[PDB]
Amino acid sequence: MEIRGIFGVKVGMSQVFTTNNERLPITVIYCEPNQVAGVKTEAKDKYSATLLSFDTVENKKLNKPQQGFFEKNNLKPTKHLQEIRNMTGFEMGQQITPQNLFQVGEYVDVSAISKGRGFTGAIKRWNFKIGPLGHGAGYPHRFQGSVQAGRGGASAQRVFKGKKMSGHYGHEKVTVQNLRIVGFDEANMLVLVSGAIAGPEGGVVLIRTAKKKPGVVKPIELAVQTEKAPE
Amino acid sequence: KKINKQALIDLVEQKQLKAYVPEFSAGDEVNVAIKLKEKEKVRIQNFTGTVLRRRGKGISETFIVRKTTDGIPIEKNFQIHNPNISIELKRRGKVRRAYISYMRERSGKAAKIKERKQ
Amino acid sequence: SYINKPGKTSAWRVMTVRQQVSAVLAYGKIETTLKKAKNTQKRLDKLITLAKVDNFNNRRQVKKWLLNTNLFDVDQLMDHLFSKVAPKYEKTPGGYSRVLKLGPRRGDATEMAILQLTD
Amino acid sequence: MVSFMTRLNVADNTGAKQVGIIKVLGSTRKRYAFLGDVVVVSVKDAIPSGMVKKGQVLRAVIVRTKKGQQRKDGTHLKFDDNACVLIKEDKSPRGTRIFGPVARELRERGYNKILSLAVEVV
Amino acid sequence: AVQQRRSSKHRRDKRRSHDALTAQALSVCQKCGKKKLFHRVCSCGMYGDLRVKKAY
RNA sequence: ACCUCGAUGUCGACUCAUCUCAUCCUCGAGCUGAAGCAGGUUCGAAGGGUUCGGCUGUUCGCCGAUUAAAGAGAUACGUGAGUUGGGUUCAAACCGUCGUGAGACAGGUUGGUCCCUAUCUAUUGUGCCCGUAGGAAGAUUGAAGAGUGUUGCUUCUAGUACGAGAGGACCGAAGCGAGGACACCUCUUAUGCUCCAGUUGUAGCGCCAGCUGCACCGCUGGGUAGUAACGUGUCUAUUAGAUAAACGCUGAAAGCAUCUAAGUGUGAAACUAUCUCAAAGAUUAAUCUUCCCAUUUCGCAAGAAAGUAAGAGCCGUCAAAGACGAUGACGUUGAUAGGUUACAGGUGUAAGCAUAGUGAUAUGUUGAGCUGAGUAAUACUAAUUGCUCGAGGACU
RNA sequence: AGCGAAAUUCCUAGUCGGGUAAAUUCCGUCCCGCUUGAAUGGUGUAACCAUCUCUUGACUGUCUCGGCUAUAGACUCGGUG
RNA sequence: CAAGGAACUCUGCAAAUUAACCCCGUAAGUUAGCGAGAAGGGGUGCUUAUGUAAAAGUAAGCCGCAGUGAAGAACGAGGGG
Ligand SMILES: [K+]
Ligand SMILES: [Mg+2]
Ligand SMILES: [Mg+2]
Ligand SMILES: [Mg+2]
Ligand SMILES: [Mg+2]
Ligand SMILES: [Mg+2]
Ligand SMILES: [Mg+2]
Ligand SMILES: [Mg+2]
Ligand SMILES: [Mg+2]
Ligand SMILES: [Mg+2]
Ligand SMILES: [Mg+2]
Ligand SMILES: [Mg+2]
Ligand SMILES: [Mg+2]
Ligand SMILES: [Mg+2]
Ligand SMILES: [Mg+2]
Ligand SMILES: [Mg+2]
Ligand SMILES: [Mg+2]
Ligand SMILES: [Mg+2]
Ligand SMILES: [Mg+2]
Ligand SMILES: [Mg+2]
Ligand SMILES: [Mg+2]
Ligand SMILES: [Mg+2]
Ligand SMILES: [Mg+2]
Ligand SMILES: [Mg+2]
Ligand SMILES: [Mg+2]
Ligand SMILES: [Mg+2]
Ligand SMILES: [Mg+2]
Ligand SMILES: [Mg+2]
Ligand SMILES: [Mg+2]
Ligand SMILES: [Mg+2]
Ligand SMILES: [Mg+2]
Ligand SMILES: [Mg+2]
Ligand SMILES: [Mg+2]
Ligand SMILES: [Mg+2]
Ligand SMILES: [Mg+2]
Ligand SMILES: [Mg+2]
Ligand SMILES: [Mg+2]
Ligand SMILES: [Mg+2]
Ligand SMILES: [Mg+2]
Ligand SMILES: [Mg+2]
Ligand SMILES: [Mg+2]
Ligand SMILES: [Mg+2]
Ligand SMILES: [Mg+2]
Ligand SMILES: [Mg+2]
Ligand SMILES: [Mg+2]
Ligand SMILES: [Mg+2]
Ligand SMILES: [Mg+2]
Ligand SMILES: [Mg+2]
Ligand SMILES: [Mg+2]
Ligand SMILES: [Mg+2]
Ligand SMILES: [Mg+2]
Ligand SMILES: [Mg+2]
Ligand SMILES: [Mg+2]
Ligand SMILES: [Mg+2]
Ligand SMILES: [Mg+2]
Ligand SMILES: [Mg+2]
Ligand SMILES: [Zn+2]
Repeated sequence: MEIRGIFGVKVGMSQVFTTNNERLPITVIYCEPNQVAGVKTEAKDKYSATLLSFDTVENKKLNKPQQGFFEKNNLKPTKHLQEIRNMTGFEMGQQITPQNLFQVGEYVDVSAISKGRGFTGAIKRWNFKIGPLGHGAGYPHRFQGSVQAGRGGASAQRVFKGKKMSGHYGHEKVTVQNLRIVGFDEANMLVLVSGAIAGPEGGVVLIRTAKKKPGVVKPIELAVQTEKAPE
Repeated sequence: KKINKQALIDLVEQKQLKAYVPEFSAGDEVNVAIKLKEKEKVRIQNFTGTVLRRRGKGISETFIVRKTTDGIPIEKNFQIHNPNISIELKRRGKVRRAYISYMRERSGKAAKIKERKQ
Repeated sequence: SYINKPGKTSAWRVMTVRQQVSAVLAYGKIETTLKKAKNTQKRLDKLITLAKVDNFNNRRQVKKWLLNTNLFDVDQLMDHLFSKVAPKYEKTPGGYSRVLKLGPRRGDATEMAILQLTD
Repeated sequence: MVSFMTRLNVADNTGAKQVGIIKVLGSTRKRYAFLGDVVVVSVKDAIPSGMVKKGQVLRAVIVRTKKGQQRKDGTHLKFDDNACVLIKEDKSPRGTRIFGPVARELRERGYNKILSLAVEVV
Repeated sequence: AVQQRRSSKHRRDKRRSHDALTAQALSVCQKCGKKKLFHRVCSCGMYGDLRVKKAY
């Protein structure tokens, strides 16, 4: 469908009080003006997408093939390049900011790389139960759980593919859907998004149109303090 | 393109901070007027009591107020920079800590804080 | 497994830093492991910058770190620090000490490091 | 958060000094009961001049919690003891008075009689 | 648990295929010429232009 | 009595579950001795769910309170190189009973050692080498896949349909939840062993004051960053296609009738997609963009001697990462780490002095002092002036 | 005689009462005690028990339900093996 | 280790509460010896003064969330075999 996408960097989390008496936790995203580096058409390519360039950097910090591509396309040198599917209607070499893309309070989804956690066990990874601690116990307390499917020639006799055991956790792309934009800050180029965004502070963040609610925009307005100077 | 994250968070918080934000220490008695909203109008409900803690930096500044009604002690956590909430410092008291937790263990004549502070 | 060695406890780590910093202030060079020099450097720099005013409060602060050495006592190390070493670093914006890597030990292959006062 | 087999006090005039939770009514494996939740209970400490007798299984609604809960504005309501009042099918209190303060979460889940018979709502 | 079948002399070498050693990077000192492993003080105590330790 | 007595550990419980349908709930439909509500039976359907306790070693079972429901089985009556040993079944002891006796009882009771460092394969993660036919740096399509799929209550529709009445809807809409899942630390909490403060004993700094070592971090009250839930955000929708049961419209064989044979429909949480993740070692090795190779001689050409670049690696500083590799940032043309400076947050008015008191101590300087990781600047220190690998693309 | 569903009762999770929201265990009682019983002793009994069994107050990570921190391992490097 | 406090399990196994000294108070039963440290409670720091051979204690004042401020000190009640 008509999917709109922007890229930014998560800077932290705060809260804002709103009319109708709710305290809304928000995530703050620093969104640089993104530059459309390429447009790929359905007829000529077999699919349609828009690839932008963001997180600008000086030319001496970029490799020779990438700077050659940037100077060939007459674009600002950036070290980050990525595309979003089904993004159409933007001319090559046009600066795009979230103000032109999304509305004041429309629903969007956000994709980001999760915070790395390393080699974690079965309980912390698959929400497994811990074995009993008292009334007599054994060496394996944080046991993963018996992986027996069948013992004997007439049964599996093997661990089934895709079993739930210990392994790497974190540093993986994850998407949280139906997040309402709260406010735009043009001067600081700063986007406010309700809820919590995955990833460490300072990581890359992709804001896209929500596929569950594409055109739904729920109104939200902030509260103006009525307090006055001390008497 | 250097990003001072703390500064940007501060700007978002300043958008909705209050002007006065009266001060109070740990052991202080304040009057908190809750602007409860029904279908119509507002009923200003007072929650006068004793402060126990004031933590936070900006829009996330919170404080704890302890009250006692009919011998039942109730503790309530308010946000300072929250609309429809008005704080009025009544008595300034002397304490030797920032989180006076013993107030939720000591009661009666032993729950009275001497005045004065510096 | 039980009856294990006490180990690299937090108290042991603080005492190790105290001993190395006292020695490096007394002699001027320390030949230790690289990972221990990289931890003693912080305390060395902190002691030197706090000993730049030479008031009795600063003596009380330093005395919680200094230890007795062969070449100086705990009271003559005080005179050496506040009158000889620290006055030299009067307008240097930090970085009074340098850590450089020597070769590996014959019996451990751990990376040695010399910690010195950067003139 | 009052849970299964939790002893709590009764804030009404009915002769029941200590009451024990049996089931957190409302769904399957409902772990906890927050303010305004209805539970099935058994009277364990009662008095001779009381409407209820020791051992009866009855239905109650909680009004206070030691753990407390947080409202939408950000205020965290926290009492110092878990208390419940005995209610009837119609959602009407069994006692004629309510002792101490009660929360505002009752107002959302009906319980208008409980609020009108309380000393002061919070 | 123990091997119910003996491992041949071929599986052993296949596992050891990753046990090979690597040659540490070396450089030339700028005041005496002998080879020293990179980013470390030479045998004369002369690192760059700074006299670090007394000569061996 | 076919395998196993040169050993196949046997009940129950815990953890992890998977599969089948003869379906407990949710979903669709036919008949009803189906007015409505609630039922009974049959057909289709396995996507998800299918509670906590008292007594007993118990499976089973009875009982209590809930739920939409508390399904039937299989997997060595799954699961002890995963846990336990309550039960059975060692040696000890007693009761009832049998025996003249030593002893015996699917009779009862008390007590009573559960070993193994994983070689192969299976599986969860992460790497090196090589291939993808010039090399390298980027961005993609997606063959074959994996993950989730639960449901309740209230209000309105509407006291309308139906029904003497009592009672009480189908369809549809909104709000609030329980369980499960993903992510995060603004709020509330837990932790926070080189943080702050209070404080006891003892030994030291020659003594007072002030600190240090030890006593669970000595103890106690708080607590930065980080890690987490008990916390708060989101999901657990929707739609399209082909259908099962079932219902069809038009229609003959069989002038009627008839859902079917031709043609044309409707139709379920099942199936294929829509949602999330990963994916060209997919050797069937894909596509696009950019960059670098395009020498002198000898002869032998995907030949030699030298000779030509993009890039990568070794080494160093590291943490958005992390067992180790790897991932990502930087290496003087630099803010990568430490130090310094300023600040935030935390702790709670520092030492010294002066006053007051006989003294413990209080008051003023003083929202003072201190501070591990946090925020940002600053080359002061450490990332040296180094080494290695690496290209002309056969022909059709 | 005394005691009795008992360290004894097969039928049997015997009947009834008490304890619990709910009690094959526990306490009292009833007695067709298949097969109790008087020095292989019978019935009571104050004190005592690293004895067995049941109810209960405080108490707590036993548990709902798992989470954080520090060491020694495990993991990486060098030596023996 | 927040809320709950045996819901865990064959069983409160293990862990947790109490713990030293001084001052009050202490039941049923009994072989009159016991039960009994029963149960249940309170105080503990520092300074000044009074007390003594030394104390203990007594009175006033001061500080802290907490004063055998850390170490070492009994969990209890009831019924039965
Ligand atoms: K056999
Ligand atoms: Mg063992
Ligand atoms: Mg253990
Ligand atoms: Mg076969
Ligand atoms: Mg097989
Ligand atoms: Mg210690
Ligand atoms: Mg060989
Ligand atoms: Mg090897
Ligand atoms: Mg035969
Ligand atoms: Mg066989
Ligand atoms: Mg054999
Ligand atoms: Mg065997
Ligand atoms: Mg075995
Ligand atoms: Mg069927
Ligand atoms: Mg499906
Ligand atoms: Mg019980
Ligand atoms: Mg069988
Ligand atoms: Mg079995
Ligand atoms: Mg089974
Ligand atoms: Mg059989
Ligand atoms: Mg097994
Ligand atoms: Mg087993
Ligand atoms: Mg074992
Ligand atoms: Mg086995
Ligand atoms: Mg046994
Ligand atoms: Mg045993
Ligand atoms: Mg025997
Ligand atoms: Mg005989
Ligand atoms: Mg495949
Ligand atoms: Mg915070
Ligand atoms: Mg002293
Ligand atoms: Mg017809
Ligand atoms: Mg269809
Ligand atoms: Mg081939
Ligand atoms: Mg830094
Ligand atoms: Mg002072
Ligand atoms: Mg007789
Ligand atoms: Mg009798
Ligand atoms: Mg018995
Ligand atoms: Mg009975
Ligand atoms: Mg038993
Ligand atoms: Mg009896
Ligand atoms: Mg006789
Ligand atoms: Mg006999
Ligand atoms: Mg005889
Ligand atoms: Mg007898
Ligand atoms: Mg004994
Ligand atoms: Mg070690
Ligand atoms: Mg080794
Ligand atoms: Mg707890
Ligand atoms: Mg509690
Ligand atoms: Mg139980
Ligand atoms: Mg159980
Ligand atoms: Mg014990
Ligand atoms: Mg007694
Ligand atoms: Mg008896
Ligand atoms: Zn040299």
